[PDB]
Amino acid sequence: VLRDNIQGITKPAIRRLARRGGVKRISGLIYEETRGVLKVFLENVIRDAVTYTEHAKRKTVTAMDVVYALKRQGRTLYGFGG
Amino acid sequence: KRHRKVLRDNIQGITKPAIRRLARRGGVKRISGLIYEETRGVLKVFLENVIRDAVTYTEHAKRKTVTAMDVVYALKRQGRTLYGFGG
Amino acid sequence: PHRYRPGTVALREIRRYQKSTELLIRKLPFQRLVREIAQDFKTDLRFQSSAVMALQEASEAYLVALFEDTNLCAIHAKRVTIMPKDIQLARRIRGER
Amino acid sequence: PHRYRPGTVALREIRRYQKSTELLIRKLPFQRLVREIAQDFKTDLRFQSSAVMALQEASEAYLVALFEDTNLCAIHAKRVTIMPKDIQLARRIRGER
Amino acid sequence: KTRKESYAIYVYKVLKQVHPDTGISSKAMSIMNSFVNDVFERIAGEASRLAHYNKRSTITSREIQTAVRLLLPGELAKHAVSEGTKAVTKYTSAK
Amino acid sequence: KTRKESYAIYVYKVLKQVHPDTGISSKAMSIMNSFVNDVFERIAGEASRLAHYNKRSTITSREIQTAVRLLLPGELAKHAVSEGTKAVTKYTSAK
Amino acid sequence: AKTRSSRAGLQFPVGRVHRLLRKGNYAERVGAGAPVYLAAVLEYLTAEILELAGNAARDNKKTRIIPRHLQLAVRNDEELNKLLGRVTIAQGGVLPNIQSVLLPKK
Amino acid sequence: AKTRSSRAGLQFPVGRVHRLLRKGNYAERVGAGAPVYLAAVLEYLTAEILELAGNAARDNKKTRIIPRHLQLAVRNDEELNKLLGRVTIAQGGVLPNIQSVLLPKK
DNA sequence: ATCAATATCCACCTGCAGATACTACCAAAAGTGTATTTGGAAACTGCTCCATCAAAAGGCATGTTCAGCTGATTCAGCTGAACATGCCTTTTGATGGAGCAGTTTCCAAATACACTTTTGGTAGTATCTGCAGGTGGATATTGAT
DNA sequence: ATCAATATCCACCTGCAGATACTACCAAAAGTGTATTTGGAAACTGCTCCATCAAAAGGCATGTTCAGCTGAATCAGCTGAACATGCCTTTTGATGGAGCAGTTTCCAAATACACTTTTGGTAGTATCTGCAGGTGGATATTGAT
Ligand SMILES: C1N2CN3CN1CP(C2)C3
Ligand SMILES: C1N2CN3CN1CP(C2)C3
Ligand SMILES: C1N2CN3CN1CP(C2)C3
Ligand SMILES: Cc1ccc(C(C)C)cc1
Ligand SMILES: Cc1ccc(C(C)C)cc1
Ligand SMILES: Cc1ccc(C(C)C)cc1
Ligand SMILES: [Mg+2]
Ligand SMILES: [Ru+3]
Ligand SMILES: [Ru+3]
Ligand SMILES: [Ru+3]
Repeated sequence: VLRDNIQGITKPAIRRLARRGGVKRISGLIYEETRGVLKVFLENVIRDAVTYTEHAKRKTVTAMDVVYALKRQGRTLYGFGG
Repeated sequence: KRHRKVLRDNIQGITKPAIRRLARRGGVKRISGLIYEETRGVLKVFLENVIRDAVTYTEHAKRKTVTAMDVVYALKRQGRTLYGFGG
Repeated sequence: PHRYRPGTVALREIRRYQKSTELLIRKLPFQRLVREIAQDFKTDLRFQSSAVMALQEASEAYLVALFEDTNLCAIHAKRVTIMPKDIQLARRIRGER
Repeated sequence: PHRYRPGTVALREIRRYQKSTELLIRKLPFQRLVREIAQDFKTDLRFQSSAVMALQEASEAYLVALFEDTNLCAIHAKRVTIMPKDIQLARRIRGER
Repeated sequence: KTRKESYAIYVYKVLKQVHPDTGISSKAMSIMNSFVNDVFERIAGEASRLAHYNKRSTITSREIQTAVRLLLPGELAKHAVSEGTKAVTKYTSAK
Repeated sequence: KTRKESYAIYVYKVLKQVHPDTGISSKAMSIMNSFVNDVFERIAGEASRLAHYNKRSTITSREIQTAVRLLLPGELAKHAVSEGTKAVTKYTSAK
Repeated sequence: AKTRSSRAGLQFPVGRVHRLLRKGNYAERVGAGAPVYLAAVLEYLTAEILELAGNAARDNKKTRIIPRHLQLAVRNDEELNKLLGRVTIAQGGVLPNIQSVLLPKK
Repeated sequence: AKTRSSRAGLQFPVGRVHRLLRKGNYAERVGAGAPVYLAAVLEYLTAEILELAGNAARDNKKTRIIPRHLQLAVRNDEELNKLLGRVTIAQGGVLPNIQSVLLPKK
C-alpha cells in the first residue's frame, strides 16, 4: 500500500487540530492545504536544526538543535532545554 | 525661557486627505467614513510605543534631546528596523 | 434510530480538544515525515527522542494557532466554513507569504 | 459640465502615489503630534530634526503596509471598501493584539 | 557525568514561599527553567545593547533597570523595578 | 570634531566595479551603510550564539560560515559561502 | 562566609547570575549590583507565575502544578501573555474559546 | 607592507572588520579567518544589491542611484526581499501594485 | 408539550509513575582576603543645531450631488457532517550497537606589547554636473451619446 | 462606432543643490615583528539512548445519506467619490542660546590571583503519594415526535 509520508498526517488528525483551534466546519480542500503548510514549517525549522547539527560535527539532531532553530525562527518553545 | 505653548488635539493634524493618500500608496480604492478615526487611533498607538522606547534610551543616556539614533534603536527593538538615519 | 445534527459533534469536539493538551497527530506518521524532510538536507541522520517531540509540540502549536486566525478569516467573510483562501489570507497577513 | 465616475480618480491616485516616494503627511502637524505624545511621557524634551523624520518615515511605512493588509481583508469579504473591521482583522492576525 | 546546572531548586524554594502545599511536575519545572533562561537572555541582551550604545564597558544595575523597562509590560515592569532596587538597597547596607 | 566612520568608500569601489558609469546619492549611501552594519551585526550575532551553544570561546571563519547559512536565504547563502571560502583560502596561501 | 543571595534577601543565586553574565560576552565588565538586581527580577517574575499557576491548580482541584496550569496562568493574564506572546509552552493546550457565531441558535 | 584586504583579494576592509568584531563582544577570541570571511560576504551582498539598483536607475534613465532604486532592487528580488523582510528603506516607496478586482469593467 | 438515546456529572477506589526524600561526595563553584588595573562622574568650555521668532507657496475644509456599492432577502443546489467496525497501522516493549560525550594531550594559532607605517577621515576653498521643475506641444484615456 | 474634455507623455531647458574633487594634514588607525599563553582538534573509549522489530492495542478509511451551508440573483437605500469653492495653515529662509559633546584629573570600583569553605548536582538506594483511569448511578442535553 505505497503512500507518501505527508499523507500519514490524516484527515482525522488535521480535523482534531482544527477543533482545538475552534473550527466548526471544514472545507474538503483544507487537508491538502494544511499538509502543504506543515511541510514548509518543518522544512524551515529542520533546515536550521540540521545546520546546528552539522556545525557541532554530530550525526544526531538533539532537542537543543531543534530548540535553537525554533528560537531564531521566532517560535520559542519551553520545556526541552536551554 | 518664558512661556511654553500647550499642545492638545494634534492627532487631528493627521487629516482626512493625508490618510487618503496613505491608503492610495497602499492600493486602496474605496474608504468608508469611519476609517479616519480608526487610523488616528492606530497611528497614536504606534507612536506611543516607539516614542516610549525612544525616550527611554534618551533618559538612559542622561540627555534632554531625542536623537535619530534613539528612534532608530527603538524601531529596531520593535522589529521595524529603519535604514536611512544612521542605523 | 438517533442521529446528531450537523455541527453538534463539531461543537462537542471543540470543547473536548480545547480542554486537553495531548498531541493530536500520531507519533509514528509524524516521525517519518520529519526524517524524510531531514534527508534532503543531510543523509545518515539520527534524532534524539526529545528532538522529535519538540518538533511535534511546535508544529501542533503553530497549526492550532493558524486555525484560530483562519477561523477568524472565514468569519470575516461571513462564513462558518474554513477554506484554503482563509488559510492563505492568514499566512499572507502574518507575513509568511 | 464634466465628471469622472466614482473610482476613476481613485485609481489615478493609486498609480500616482505608488509611483512616488514623498512623505504623505504634512510635516508640522506630524511634528506637533510627536512632541505632544513625548511631552506626555516626559517634559522638557528636545528632538533632533532627523529624529522626527525617522519617526515619520517609519510611521508612513507602517501605515501604508497596514492598508495593503486591510485592503486584502476587505477583498476577502467580497468588498472593495475598507472598513474599521478590516483593519482590526489585519492587526489581530498580525499579532498586534 | 558532567554536572548539568539548572534554576530548578531556586524555583522550588520560591514555590514554597508562594504555595507551601503545592508541588510541580518535571515537565512544568523544565518550562519554568526555560522561562528564567529566556528572560535572563532578553534582559542581559538588552543591557549589552545599552552599554554599547552609550560607549560603556560595564553592565550596572542602571543597565538592567532600563533593560527591564524596555522589555516588561507596564505593571510587571514597575514591580520588577521595585523588587530590583529593593534587593540592591538591602544588599549594600548589609555588611 | 570626532571621526565618524562608514563603509562609504568600499561601497563606492564595489559600485565602480559593477556599474562604472553610475553614481550614488548620499541618502542611498546612508541606506547602503545601514545595510552593511545591519548584516554585519546579524551575522556576528548568530556566530556569537553559535559559539556559546558549542562552548567555544573563539569565533572562526567556520562560525561565520554557519551564521551565513542560518541567516541568508538559499541562493544568496550558496554564493556568499563561495566568496568567503575563496577569500580565506586565498588569504591563507598569501603569506 | 555568607552568600550574596542571603545578603540581598533572595532565593535566587546572585553568585551564579554574576558568573553567567561574565561568560556571556554581554560586556567587558560587570558591576556589583547588576547580578543582585537581575536575580531579584527573575525571582519576582517566577513568583508571579507560580502564584497564578498555583491558583490554576487549585481551580482544577490539584496540588501539583503541570504545564497546563502554566498555560492557563500566562494566557489569562494580559501582561504575562504579552511578555510570552511569541512563546510556546510545551503541553499547555489552549484557552477554551468558541466564537459566538458558531454557537447553535436559542 | 600589504593590507589583509589585498592579501584576500577584497575591496572591503579586513582590518576594520577585525576591529569591529573585537569591540562588539561576540566572543572572547576572534579567529584570523573570521574578519576575512565576513568582509567577503559583506562585499558579496553589497555587490548584489548595487547591481540590481544600478539596473533600476538605468530603467528610469538615471545615472545616480537613489533610495527608490534600492527599494525596487530589494523588493523585486525574492531573496533580498526576504533578507530585508522586516526592514524599511527610508524614501523607498512601494511597488506599483493594484489588486485585480479593483480595475474597471469585467 | 412528552419521551428516550446518549452525553455529562460527581463520588468513591486503587496501583504506580512519577514525585519527594537522603547521604555520600566530591568536585566544582562561590566566597574570602591581597594587589592591580581601569572606568566613568564632575568639572570645565567650544561650538553644533535646536527652539523661536516673521514672509511666501498651496493644500484643507465644507456643501452638493448622484453613481454605484453594500448588505438584506431569498433560494437552489452542493458539499461537508454524521454515521458503524472490521481492518490495517501505530503503540508498547525488548534488545544489540552507533555515537555522543567524557578526558587528556599538545601545538597551531591567538593574545599581548611596542615601535612603524599607512590611511581613512575633515576641513578648507574650489569646480563640476545630474536632474527637478518649468515650459509648451503631441498623444492617450475617459465618458457622454 | 463619433466627439471632446481632460489627463498623460514626451521633449527640451536651465538654475543650482548637492555631488564629485583636491591639497593639506593627522590621529587614529592598521601593519609588522617578537614574546608568551592556550584553545580546541585529535585520538582513544565507555555507556547511554537510539533504530529495529516482534506482539499487543485501537484509531481510521470506507460510502451512504441529507441538513444546512455557501454563493448566485435581485434590489433599495444611502454611503462615499467627485468637484467647486473660499481661504487658513504649512512651508521656506533667515536670526538668538541650551546642551551636547570633547578634553582631563582622580578616586571609587571592578579585575585578577590565589586561597579556603559550601553548595548544589548526582547517584544511590530507597522512600513516598497524587491522580489517571475505572466504576455506578443520578441528571443534563439533544433530538425525534
Ligand atoms: C490605547 N489606550 C491605552 N494605551 C494604548 N492605546 C493608546 P493610549 C489609550 C495608551
Ligand atoms: C494588581 N494590584 C494589586 N497587586 C497586583 N497587581 C499589580 P499591583 C495593583 C499589586
Ligand atoms: C509578593 N510578591 C511575590 N509573591 C508573594 N507576594 C504577592 P505576589 C508578588 C507573589
Ligand atoms: C487615551 C490615552 C491618551 C494618551 C496616553 C499616553 C499618556 C500614553 C495613553 C492613553
Ligand atoms: C504599578 C503599581 C500599581 C499598583 C500598586 C498597588 C500595590 C497600589 C503598586 C504598583
Ligand atoms: C503583588 C501581587 C500579588 C498578587 C498577584 C496575583 C494574585 C494577581 C500579582 C502581584
Ligand atoms: Mg500632554
Ligand atoms: Ru494614549
Ligand atoms: Ru502595583
Ligand atoms: Ru502577586
